[PDB]
Amino acid sequence: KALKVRTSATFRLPKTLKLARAPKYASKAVPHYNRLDSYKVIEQPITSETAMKKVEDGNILVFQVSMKANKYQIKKAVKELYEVDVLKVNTLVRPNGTKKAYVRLTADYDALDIANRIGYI
Amino acid sequence: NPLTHSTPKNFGIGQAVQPKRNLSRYVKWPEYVRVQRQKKILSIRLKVPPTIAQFQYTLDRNTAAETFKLFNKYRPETAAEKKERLTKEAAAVAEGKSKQDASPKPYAVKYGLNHVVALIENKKAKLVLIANDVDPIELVVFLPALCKKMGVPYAIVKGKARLGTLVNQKTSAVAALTEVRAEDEAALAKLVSTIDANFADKYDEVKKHWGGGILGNKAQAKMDKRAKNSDSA
Amino acid sequence: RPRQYATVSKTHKTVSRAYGGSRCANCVKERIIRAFLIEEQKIVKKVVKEQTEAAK
Amino acid sequence: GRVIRNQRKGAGSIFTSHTRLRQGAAKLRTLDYAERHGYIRGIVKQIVHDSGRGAPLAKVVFRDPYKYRLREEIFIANEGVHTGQFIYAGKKASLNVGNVLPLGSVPEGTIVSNVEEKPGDRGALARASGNYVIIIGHNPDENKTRVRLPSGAKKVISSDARGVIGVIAGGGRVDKPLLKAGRAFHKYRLKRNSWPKTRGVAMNPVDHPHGGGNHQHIGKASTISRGAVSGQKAGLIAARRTGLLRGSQKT
RNA sequence: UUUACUUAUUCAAUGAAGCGGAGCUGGAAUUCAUUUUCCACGUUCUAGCAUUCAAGGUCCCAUUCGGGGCUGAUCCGGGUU
RNA sequence: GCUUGUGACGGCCCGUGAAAAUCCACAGGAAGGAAUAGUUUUCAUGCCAGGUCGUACUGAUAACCGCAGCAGGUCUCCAAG
RNA sequence: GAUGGGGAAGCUCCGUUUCAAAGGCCUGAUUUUAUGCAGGCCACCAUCGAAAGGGAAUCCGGUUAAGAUUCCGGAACCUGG
Repeated sequence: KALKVRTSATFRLPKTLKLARAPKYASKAVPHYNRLDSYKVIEQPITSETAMKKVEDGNILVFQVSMKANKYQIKKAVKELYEVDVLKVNTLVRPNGTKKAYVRLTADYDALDIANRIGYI
Repeated sequence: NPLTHSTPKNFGIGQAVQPKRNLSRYVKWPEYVRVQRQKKILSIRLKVPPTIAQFQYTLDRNTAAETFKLFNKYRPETAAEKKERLTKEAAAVAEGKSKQDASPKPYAVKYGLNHVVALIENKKAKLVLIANDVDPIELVVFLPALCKKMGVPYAIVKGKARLGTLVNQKTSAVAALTEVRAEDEAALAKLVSTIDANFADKYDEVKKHWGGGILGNKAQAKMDKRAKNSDSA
Repeated sequence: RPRQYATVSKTHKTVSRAYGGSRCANCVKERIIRAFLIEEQKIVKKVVKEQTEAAK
Repeated sequence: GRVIRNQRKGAGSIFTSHTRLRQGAAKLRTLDYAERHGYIRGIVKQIVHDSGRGAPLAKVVFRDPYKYRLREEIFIANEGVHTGQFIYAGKKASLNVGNVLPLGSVPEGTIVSNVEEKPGDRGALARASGNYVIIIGHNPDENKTRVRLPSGAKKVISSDARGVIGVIAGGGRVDKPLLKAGRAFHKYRLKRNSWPKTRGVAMNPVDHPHGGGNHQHIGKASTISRGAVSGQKAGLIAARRTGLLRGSQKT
């Protein structure tokens, strides 16, 4: 009989049915626990003389954070651990291969009464 | 009625960007399409040997069904029925104590190129069905040759997929009967006679006839112009 | 600057006339003139050539 | 010894062509279907200079015969072609300069440039400034055309080969002495690095066949055979005669 | 020595688009009954425009809001040239 | 006046002096729409977020390269009377 | 500089659109609903390659022992939603 009309001078690969995967078994049989926890993003504070001057003056918290963290994790982690709101986060990798974070709280919170709550002052 | 006007456009060389047409002639097919298309092109521009061109001549449409009504009655037993007989045959052994002779003779279409060649050599064949579509042709080029020298009538019939379902397989490339029920010799005898006049009786002519050699439309038309132009006198 | 044409309103980037923000006032006039004269010349050639063939 | 300068050119490392500012591949239009039976009209948008050659190029614009598209062509401008002209490309196109016509469909004695020598090459011989082709005689049956090349050669090519009627713009570009080393510096800053040329006789024997010796001289014949190999072919290749050109071409 | 074919092999082009044969309408031919052709069979004063399965004609549907078939745009051969 | 930016011109070339991402405009008319009610987010105002790595210092008759805290070498910006 | 391929005994060489079935965006249809299914459009074509090329948008004042067009105060603009 008559063939199908093909207006083009080309012939391309037809679209086939592409199934998904759910083969028989899990890749590792145990999904990994959270690698970068809220307790691993933030290790410890910086209580240096320069850092402490910042605390009472600029409503800033100076923290030593994980090298693998970013500013979203730092903002969320400070909220979880300390029940305080972060206004901004500044990061710098220190010349000893570690990350320092300048965590500024909103005017609702004062870092003076929070720094000694942690136990360093 | 009056708001609709008549545009009709002019699709010639210079105006009216062309309409969509069927360019099926002008499709560059994948390489696998071209190679199989040029597979049969090259096979008919060449002088195919005389021991071939026994093929490309096949049992006609009229006698295809009549040949295939007879073979289809004696279909080889399927797996489902074979499960039924053995549990019945084993049961007949238990109390009937028959020496594996509970069921009667099986009547089925024979096949298999190693099987059929032995049947032809032992004169145990009376009609052979052969497929023309063997991709390696050497498997069958001798089959019309065995059948004549022994004296067996054969029918080169179209289709492995149709000789396949007769065997409940995909391809068989061969099919035959060697012993038939008493009520089908009347049908078999005249069926054998028909294929004789096509394949058996005409074999000693096709032993000297070549095939292919046909040219393309653009090249067959060329000789037509050349001959008739020179035909003027 | 080319990126700054995205934050600017439409009235700063085109003029009212046809082919407004793209073509000149006189160039738009030129193709206005040219289009009319030879869409009227074509229907003059169309009737002229049909007269010549009809005579024969 | 050492491989010589004409041997080092085939590595194509620093002896390539300079092609940053070259406009494009200045070819003819394609022979799809609308020229073999009719014509198609085109417009010249701009005629521009080409870095590397001394002949201007034209931007000829055509309408796509199969899509709502405005496919544009890069031709070598004929002297006389002007911006805003109309260009006709087909078999029945008139005999006017700027039109693209086949050799078998133009009268004997026609001036044609940008001429394919196999139908469909989109461009071939008579490309350089002030160069053209002339038809000598057609052979209608077993269709062929006899033409003369800018070198003065007679070449027979397929009757359906194409070519723009007229002569390439920019004729006489070489009648002006450069007068200066640095003028040749800019001529070849954009062509290729085949300038300047240390003489081979002003060399050392390791660096050239002609180098060495207490005086600057060739030593042996500078006329070199065809069968000579890479390294031996420096001088006057395959020369039939030499000296000063006394007499006519005698072709 | 000359010469002939295309499918092998070799060369070049395009997103493999108009190839081959024949057919509907004819400027110029002698038909010596009945037609044989070169081929004719949409574009050239002009730097505009040409895209929406093409508008029109026609046959259906289940009305609609519209949808489909043919034609407009000759047929055949799948050999991209 | 000095330095620097910019404009309109002129001279010069067998030299005529990059590419893309991106951004806008135009032609075109698919579709969507109005009355007791619709539409525009190329108008204005109002809301949220903007990750990663770098950032100190010298840049040279002492932080660079010359066996060194070496009369050598090492690209560039600003330039008072 | 992968790929499709072609060489090379071979480590590897050619070659970047090449004799590839080479790819993905808008809108629908159902709101058992995932996107199967209505459709049309698209033919370019891996990627790497410039802290002096191209390029969205931040300024002033103050502040340290040592940092700021990055902190602080004020006042802005851009992109995305």
